[PDB]
Amino acid sequence: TQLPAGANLALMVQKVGASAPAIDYHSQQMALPASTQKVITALAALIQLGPDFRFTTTLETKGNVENGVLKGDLVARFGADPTLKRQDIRNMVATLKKSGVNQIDGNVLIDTSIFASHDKAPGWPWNDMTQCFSAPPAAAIVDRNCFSVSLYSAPKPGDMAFIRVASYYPVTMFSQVRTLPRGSAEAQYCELDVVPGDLNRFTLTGCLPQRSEPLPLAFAVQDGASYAGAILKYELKQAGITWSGTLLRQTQVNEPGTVVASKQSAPLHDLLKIMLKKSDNMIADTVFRMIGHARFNVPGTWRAGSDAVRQILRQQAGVDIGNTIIADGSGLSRHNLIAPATMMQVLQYIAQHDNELNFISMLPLAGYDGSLQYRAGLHQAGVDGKVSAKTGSLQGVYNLAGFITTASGQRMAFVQYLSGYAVEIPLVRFESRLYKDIYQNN
Ligand SMILES: *C(=O)[C@@H](NC(=O)COc1ccccc1)[C@@H]1N[C@@H](C(=O)O)C(C)(C)S1
Repeated sequence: TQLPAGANLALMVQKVGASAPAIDYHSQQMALPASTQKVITALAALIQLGPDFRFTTTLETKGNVENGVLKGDLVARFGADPTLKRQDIRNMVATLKKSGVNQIDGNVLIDTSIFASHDKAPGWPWNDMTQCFSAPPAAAIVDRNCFSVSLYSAPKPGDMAFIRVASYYPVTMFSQVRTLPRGSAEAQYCELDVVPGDLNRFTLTGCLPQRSEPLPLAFAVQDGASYAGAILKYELKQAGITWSGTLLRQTQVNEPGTVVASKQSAPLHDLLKIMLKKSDNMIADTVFRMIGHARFNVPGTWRAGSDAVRQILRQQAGVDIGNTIIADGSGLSRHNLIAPATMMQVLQYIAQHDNELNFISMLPLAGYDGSLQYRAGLHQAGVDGKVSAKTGSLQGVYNLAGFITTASGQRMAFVQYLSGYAVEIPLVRFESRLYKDIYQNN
């Protein structure tokens, strides 16, 4: 340990297929897994949904089309596809038009019944909810439910800073930001804040020091259904389709209408690969609630996802996670809690079934891709191209979970759970020593 005063390490290193570990340091102690949770999410997803699962979104008609008039409702059934884009909506609407519908004598329903309850997992800090990495992974996603904004200081200090936003983003921005004389010391404790409101309103408050250039800001959409509905409304109007009713949310499970247009995501194995390479929280969390929906045939919720993942691990993978707490798929939640010894059983299962799962090729390869392209510790250990592992990074948490091929060619699984990390290169020195050790001595 080259580690800062008071950091907490739980570490286990074990040959693939071996029954005893080579390194065992507090391996039974529960810890915050952060994004290494995604290893569990990917395995349960492959087992439950399979590599060829695709998310799907449809436009459905309920009623007869007479003389180009739908006598009934248009239903836009969202399916938690994390990769759905504005263009996909525009294309599905183009297809609707081409099918013969010019007018809807009825309502436009934004159907999110695939999921229920909150779009935010237990244990997610409230303060990060407006940041894109923590965007609520709702059933209705368009362009990752993230949008950007430019904040301009006013030429006269004391005047309102002003917001520029692209006109297509259906959000409502208000500025209550005071522009400060670019020296004086309201600047020290006057915060610049974002305050979300209902229906995708955002108010910027506080102070902004004079700047020559505008401040770029990216925010998370809080109400995906409303956002997706406004985009749909816009695309309908552009395509010349009129309607007499209003846009309504449909949350209760219901029989599908006639599918007039659809979009399916890339295959799940492809999505899980992005997820593990890049640590994509939104893919992990839409997958997570999908798992529960598919296993129990109920609208997907965080609790059903948690129950399902535990059941899948125990029953299909032979891993009893015991008192482990699984709160989400991404590892964002501070309620996730698992011991290296438990994550080790998952890793051993994966290595044993890797020819079936094609799992290890999806993990970041040190020195090549994803989160490990340049991890100084690993590069300096001389283990580039020898480590395939998932990172887990949160405020003062630096985890790694995966596989290393050692100097003798032995594959070893490892779990490094390092937290309570706080500062007044210790990591880099720690990692370069440890992985050089593991590689060289095994
Ligand atoms: C998994 O650990 C995820 N981490 C987060 O969502 C939040 O990450 C941080 C928050 C505060 C301070 C430091 C990190 C995913 N892994 C991250 C990573 O850096 O790879 C991420 C930001 C891409 S999200």
